[PDB]
Amino acid sequence: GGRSTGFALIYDTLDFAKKFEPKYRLARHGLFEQKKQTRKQRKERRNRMKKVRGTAKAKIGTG
Amino acid sequence: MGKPRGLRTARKHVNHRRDQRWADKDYKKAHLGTRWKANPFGGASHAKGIVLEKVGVEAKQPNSAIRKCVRVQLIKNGKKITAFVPRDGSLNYIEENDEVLVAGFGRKGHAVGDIPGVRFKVVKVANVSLLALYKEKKERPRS
Amino acid sequence: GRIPSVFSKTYVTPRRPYEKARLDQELKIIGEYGLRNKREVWRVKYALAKIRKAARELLTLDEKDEKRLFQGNALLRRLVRIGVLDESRMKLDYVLGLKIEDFLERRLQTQVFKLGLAKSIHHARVLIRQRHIRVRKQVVNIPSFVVRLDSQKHIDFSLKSPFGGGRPGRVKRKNLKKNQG
Amino acid sequence: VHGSLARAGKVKGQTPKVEKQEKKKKKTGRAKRRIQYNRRFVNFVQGFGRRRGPNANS
RNA sequence: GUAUCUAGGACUACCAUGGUUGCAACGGGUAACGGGGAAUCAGGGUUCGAUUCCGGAGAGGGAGCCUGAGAAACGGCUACCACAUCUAAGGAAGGCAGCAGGCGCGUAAAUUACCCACUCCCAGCUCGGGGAGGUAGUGACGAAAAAUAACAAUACAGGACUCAUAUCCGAGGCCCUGUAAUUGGAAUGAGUACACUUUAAAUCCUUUAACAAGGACCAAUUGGAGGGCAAGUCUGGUGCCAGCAGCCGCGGUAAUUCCAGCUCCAAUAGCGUAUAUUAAAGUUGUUGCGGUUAAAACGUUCGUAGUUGAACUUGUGCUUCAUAC
Repeated sequence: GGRSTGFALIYDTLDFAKKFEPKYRLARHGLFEQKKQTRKQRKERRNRMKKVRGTAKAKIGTG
Repeated sequence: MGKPRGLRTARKHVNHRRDQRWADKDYKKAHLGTRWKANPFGGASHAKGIVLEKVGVEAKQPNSAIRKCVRVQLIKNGKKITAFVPRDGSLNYIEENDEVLVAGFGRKGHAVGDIPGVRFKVVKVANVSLLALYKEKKERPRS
Repeated sequence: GRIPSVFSKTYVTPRRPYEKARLDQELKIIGEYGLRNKREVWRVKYALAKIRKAARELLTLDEKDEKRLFQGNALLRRLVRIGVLDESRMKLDYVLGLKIEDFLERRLQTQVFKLGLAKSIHHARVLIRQRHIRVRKQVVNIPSFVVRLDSQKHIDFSLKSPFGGGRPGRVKRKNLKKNQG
Repeated sequence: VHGSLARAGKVKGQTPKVEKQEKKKKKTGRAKRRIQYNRRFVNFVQGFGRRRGPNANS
């Protein structure tokens, strides 16, 4: 103990900080956590999107 | 005496050595490469095999004993091996016609001791590591 | 990769493994410096050779040569900062008179014992494991720290260490509880 | 010849098999190198034995 | 001349008879992707390079071709061959040498996990996409660092030591040294877990409150003890048997090698075994071998290739200064 280096990013205002704001890195003090996926099943719904044309409203029954 | 000692004879000096490393008895397993021809496994290190018999190879003179070897047919190529099982007992660990990992015998192609012309050595029979069987440090596969 | 774990293999095993006088010398080092395994001594002995094979090569350059100085004295910058060579014998010829023990006498396992912090030729050697040694801000777990000569005076103790007096047991303080409770 | 292998493992069958059971689990690396000093220096002050061997029993 | 993006026998037409090689053409072999580089010694070297970077090829086989700026593309199509699938029998469709997997083969190679946060790529694009890339689980290929005690009187003897007395001898012995399942003093982190931090998120390390050693415990092994070659003429067993053993050799009924037990040695979170390779090897030798007799000078001479070829053709003087003294 007695030495613990780190980074600090003092913006000007929060809404101007609300432009740059790496969100996944903001997410520790993120009040803004949305849209869980989780990236393994989103492919499987995307591949089934390719086999229906025009409407794409039949994959409610595929999970 | 001898060498082409000029300064423009590096053609003779390399064509001579090229033609006279064939008489380096041990650099004729770089050149003629009989490994895939005369070795019982095709140049590998170990070999899995399947025991065929229990050959009591008698000892060569002037030592009398009976070495208790084992005649393996492999599975790699269908060559034949007379391998060897060391450290008294452990023919009782053979359970015949069950598979064997034979190995090289440490004189790089020759028989070693009083064994006549037998060039191999069992290191694992039924996957249980024979050096861990004289202590019976692991359990023998019996059923 | 890529560059996977780039080698620098130390640990030079000797040529003939049981030369009797080579074996009767190693324990004339282990009593002197409380070292664990023998290839520790081959670790430091290998360090001398890369010095010497650099050192003896420069003496084949015809002074004045550019290589013999900016690589020459720059070796000697290190060999005095490590606290091994003096200032009078600074020159490239004298660097070849370095025995193995002179590098070992800047080990932390002797620099805490040649200082009065240790009072034993092995209590030094395990004190560095249990973290009660500070070098100017930093506690050091590894006894092969080898000390530069500039940082000689700052070998002292940790403040969170029970010497000198922070949470002094603390297992003994629980042993100061188990007796009364 | 291959006259018999029926005596394979014979002398192991003629072994009395006494045991170990003890002997004081020994110091490892650094402390093992500590313990190899008394067995040299003072015992054995290199006294005159008239051409003998040091790790002897008798 | 034609074709091509373009040169060009690239191809057609006529015409010329040329090209190539003992300085190794041509054919054959390859357990041949080429290089960066890797291994190993003092040098000189041998050996290796499927493998992260560069260049090249290939997507079961050969062939073909569309779109395009760019593909003779295969996570494009078209045949055929092989292999194979769903078929209601009419037809339809296959390509993991991408990732993670499964079968095989073999001595021989990880989890059908997470994420685009990094590096960068891509589109219409600041945002989308990206099992590239990154994280993680597996992981003694490997490389580094380093835990197995530390300290204390008695202790039990060696030793100096003061001294009696001396080929003896003891005591004041003691810095010491060990033995002490004697005694302790116990010093700490593997554990240990709040909470932190790290992170896309999570874990690992580092910090960390609490928790953590009298060994029986938090308990190192692996090989050996004839020589080579470090270390028992220790005890018991076995008696040319079982075995050991790289080599030389032990066992043939007192085994310094066998089976053990006690002991002991070498390295040590490492060690043995195999094949391979390198050094040892001045046993491939240009540096550097040898040829009377140990292996080795053609039966003789001639002789192209090749290798190797004597001498001679601007050299110190003379004067000065810079310049050592």
